[PDB]
Amino acid sequence: SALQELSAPLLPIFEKISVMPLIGTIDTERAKLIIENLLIGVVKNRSEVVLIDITGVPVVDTMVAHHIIQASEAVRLVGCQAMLVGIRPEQIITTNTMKKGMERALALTNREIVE
Amino acid sequence: SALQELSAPLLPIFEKISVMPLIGTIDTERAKLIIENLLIGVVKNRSEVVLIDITGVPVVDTMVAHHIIQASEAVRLVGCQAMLVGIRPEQIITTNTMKKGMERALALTNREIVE
Amino acid sequence: SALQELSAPLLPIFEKISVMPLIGTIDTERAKLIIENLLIGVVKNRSEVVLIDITGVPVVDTMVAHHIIQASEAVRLVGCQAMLVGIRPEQIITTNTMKKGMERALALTNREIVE
Amino acid sequence: SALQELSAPLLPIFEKISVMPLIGTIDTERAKLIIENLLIGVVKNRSEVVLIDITGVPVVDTMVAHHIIQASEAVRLVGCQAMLVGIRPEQIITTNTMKKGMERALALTNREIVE
Amino acid sequence: SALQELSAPLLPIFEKISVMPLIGTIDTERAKLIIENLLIGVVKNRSEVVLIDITGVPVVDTMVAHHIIQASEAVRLVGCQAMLVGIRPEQIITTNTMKKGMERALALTNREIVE
Amino acid sequence: SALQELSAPLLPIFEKISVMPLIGTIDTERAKLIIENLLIGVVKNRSEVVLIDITGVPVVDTMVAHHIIQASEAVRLVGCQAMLVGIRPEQIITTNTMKKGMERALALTNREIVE
Amino acid sequence: MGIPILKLGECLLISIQSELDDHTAVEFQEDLLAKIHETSARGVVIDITSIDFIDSFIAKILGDVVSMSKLMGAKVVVTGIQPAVAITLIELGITFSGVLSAMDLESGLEKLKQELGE
Amino acid sequence: MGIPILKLGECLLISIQSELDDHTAVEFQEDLLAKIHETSARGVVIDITSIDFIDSFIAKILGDVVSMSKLMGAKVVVTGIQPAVAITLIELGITFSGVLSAMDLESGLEKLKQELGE
Amino acid sequence: MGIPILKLGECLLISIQSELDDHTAVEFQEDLLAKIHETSARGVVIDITSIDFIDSFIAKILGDVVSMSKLMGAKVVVTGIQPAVAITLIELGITFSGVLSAMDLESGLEKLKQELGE
Amino acid sequence: MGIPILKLGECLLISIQSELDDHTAVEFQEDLLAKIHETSARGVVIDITSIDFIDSFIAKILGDVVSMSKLMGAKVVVTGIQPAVAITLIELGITFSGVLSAMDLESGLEKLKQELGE
Repeated sequence: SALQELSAPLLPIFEKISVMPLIGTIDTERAKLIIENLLIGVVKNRSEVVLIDITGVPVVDTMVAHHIIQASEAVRLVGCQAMLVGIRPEQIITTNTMKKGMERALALTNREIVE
Repeated sequence: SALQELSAPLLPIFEKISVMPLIGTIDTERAKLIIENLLIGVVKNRSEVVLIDITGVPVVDTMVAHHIIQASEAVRLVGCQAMLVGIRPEQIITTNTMKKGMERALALTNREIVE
Repeated sequence: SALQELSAPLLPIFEKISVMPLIGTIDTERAKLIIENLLIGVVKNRSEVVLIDITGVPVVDTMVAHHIIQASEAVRLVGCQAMLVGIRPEQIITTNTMKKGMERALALTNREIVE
Repeated sequence: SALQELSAPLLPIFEKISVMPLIGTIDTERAKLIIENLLIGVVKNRSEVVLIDITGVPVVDTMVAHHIIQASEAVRLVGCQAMLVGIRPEQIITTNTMKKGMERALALTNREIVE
Repeated sequence: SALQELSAPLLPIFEKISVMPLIGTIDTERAKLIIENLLIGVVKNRSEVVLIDITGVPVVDTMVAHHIIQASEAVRLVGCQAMLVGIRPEQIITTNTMKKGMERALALTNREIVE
Repeated sequence: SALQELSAPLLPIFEKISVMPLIGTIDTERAKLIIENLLIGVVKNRSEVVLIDITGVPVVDTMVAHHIIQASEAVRLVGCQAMLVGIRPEQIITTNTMKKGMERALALTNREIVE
Repeated sequence: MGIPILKLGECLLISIQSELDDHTAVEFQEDLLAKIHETSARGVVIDITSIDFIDSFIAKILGDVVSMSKLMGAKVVVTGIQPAVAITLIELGITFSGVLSAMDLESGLEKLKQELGE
Repeated sequence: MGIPILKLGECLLISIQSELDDHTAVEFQEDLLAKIHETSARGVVIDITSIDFIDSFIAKILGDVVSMSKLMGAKVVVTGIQPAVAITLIELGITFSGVLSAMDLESGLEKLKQELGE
Repeated sequence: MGIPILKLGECLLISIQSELDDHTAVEFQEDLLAKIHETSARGVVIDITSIDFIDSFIAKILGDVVSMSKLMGAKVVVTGIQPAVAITLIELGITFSGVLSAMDLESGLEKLKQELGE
Repeated sequence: MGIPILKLGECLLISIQSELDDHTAVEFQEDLLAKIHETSARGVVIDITSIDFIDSFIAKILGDVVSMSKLMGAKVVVTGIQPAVAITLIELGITFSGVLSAMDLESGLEKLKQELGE
């Protein structure tokens, strides 16, 4: 009931937002700040792949995306949709898709992969 | 609302189950095998680290761990609780934490993260 | 009374069962699992060096050897007595004593004593 | 309940003390010295990490932390508490955690665990 | 109709079975176990490539085929027929042809034939 | 009983002769020349070890060695008996035991035993 | 007339389009096990991606040849199980252990060519 | 009186006479367990070459003394089984599975160097 | 419904059983090109081993699906042509050049992977 | 019954518990020499650790079995001699020299390990 998302796959700590884009979801601002200082996440991700659309909430979503840079580092909006970004009122670092968004995530903490 | 997660870095698939202990959530069995052939996903984690507590039917949860064995590669029940494994007489390979849950599933597809 | 004396010398976890021949201590299943995931316990030992003539406690003391397979990595019964193994009315990995069972426990998690 | 603990990690003997702040320490004063000629124990660790507090018997605890120095070798106190140390009337090597005390035992017998 | 022939290329012992599909021919079950401690072959074969079919001996041919693992170890069945196991009531390591049955039975005893 | 025996190892296919000692068993020549153009026909062992005895027809069994030479590669009379060859009222490559007949048969096809 | 079975280099690639009943299932069962002795083979790749519904009287026939071919002398792999048919397989309950299935016919031939005859 | 155990290079070498009765076999099986505590053994080579016939309920106990030692902390091997007893008693529905039976005592310790001694 | 497609690492395959009319082929001719749109391809391998007689209009169709599949990008291999189809019936008004025929489906791949895709 | 024997890697082990007299020795010595014929042995390890007492007539048998089997063609190590038997019953009343005694069976087989080359 009173929950949005949390995770911890690695030192990066990512999130997931399904479609509930109302102003009463101030908890997805707070929960990504609550879990942040407890277990140390340098990189974070967003993954708003399935969301149409944002009406009047970039103030509680992406204006507070600066507030994680002062917390730790690197907000990364993974795949804002096509109709989502029509006219913006209001920078940051973003990407296209999670499989290639996490590629530059470990490149910021100076780690790679090996086959 | 009634849907959990589907996105991947394309060799594994992560997944997260928050607290929903009811048999009417058959979609975590239904809408999981749907996504397993919509991409080419290999061994995937469950991560039920916050789930208290399934009492009557884990047959919807421990027989779906055999559904993925024949449709794709294996499945890791990442991070069970202490109450959840109270008396379970009714195998499959589990882990303890989502960070080391990713390691011994990545060592099946022969890759790691070293620098 | 209210004591079982568990802690963690290495990354594995020691545990000593002294003379406690009673069915009232179900808590050696309960209070071990709570302190199992309280820290990172990969493998652990049992070390029942002298507890001889214990009855149906295997309905606890073998299902507790199945929960550590789920919540963590494997578990090792250390040094059963002569009359204890004679009680087989009805797998798991065992050893002879706690100075060699701990050594093969480190052989699983890929460490050895040097010099 | 006339029993506390014993062990054997092949050179030393780690030992555990759950809380018993009485004159019942004449067991662990005596029953721990008799293990020292039952096997070749060089080091032993006391590990009173769970004990609050010591009322009037550290005189019993300092003789048993000096009998071993003239029996074999290297007694050490592992993990005293803030409330436990309160007034010192009266040296002896100590450590902080149960994990790191075991390593410097091998540093006094010229060993270290790597692979 | 005297018996069934057996000899050896000194590590394995071959065998041939012609059309004898009746339970009164237990001589292939008795005089085959007799030769095993006579000369100590390790692997052995059956080579029932020419037999159609089996009705009366469903288990007793495979019961003894599990019961040279008691003394050899395991036999390898060579060349079952499509009619032979087209239907049956219900393990056994098998091959297809003697030129491949011999070439992999040597690999279980770590020998080879190279130009 | 329209059979004598048969088998089929890799390139040197061989044959077996049990106790069927009469002129009315000329099938062991007739069924044998058919297999020489059923596959490639390099050296072939007779192995008439379980036979006591034959006096009537050596014209069938010894002149057939100069029947397979003109059709294919040569043969080896393996394991003549003791008093079978005592009757010689009236050459060819031969040996004494089946296990060492292959030791020189594979030399004529450029194969030797490795490890 | 029948289910089209071809062969590849030391492997068999049987593909299933659709069926009629158990009579076509026993006719296909007689087809594959005869062909694997009509020639030589070591690996069967069963393709069932085009089937969305299987009756319990049919899954035992695909429970037969997935285990009658192992005793015959060749390892088997049943690639590409649809998610609709995969529910009623274990809702029935029959473990496909030793089968090591895959997702698609390209990746199905990756493991089988690797495992036997590298 | 009894059936002895001799230590030989961190292995045990039980050699049995012609004992065909369960009430002696239960009287015997204490000696296997009461020795393996005192000598820190790792593999016990039970030699049963000098036994011709066995009773059925012995094999429900001697078929469980594998699970005596395998839970005690040492592997066990059953060497030198007669061809008669494997066809008059073992074909009965007892459940020998994973016992690692050798052939003769020469090949026993050669296999039991491959559990201790590289 | 009898003509499968079992694409194998950008290289398709085609099995063809016994046909009886050209009404089958017109439903089939669209199905091959509809697959080569859905996936990338480098060479399709048509196998016509199971055909002993051919309608003259069907030879116009099988002579066309070469040139329907050349323009899409992929090459073709008409492998395993029988004698009696080939000897006196493919002497009709064909212009078979650049066709890269083969002998059997195993060697038919390695006459294509030797040329394209590798 | 009797006193057993056991082949072990071109050597020969034998265990002995408390036997009675020279009749129990001649039923033993005729069963030791008869099976050192059959096995092509080179060293017999007479484990006699489990012995309470030895009569004076056995001292002219086990003090001469080392003169028996030496002439047969194999060395003998009398290993595991108790203190009570050794003092006054293997005393200065016999011709005890050149017997190659040992202490325990692991050091016994270690000695005869270095008579078969290694």
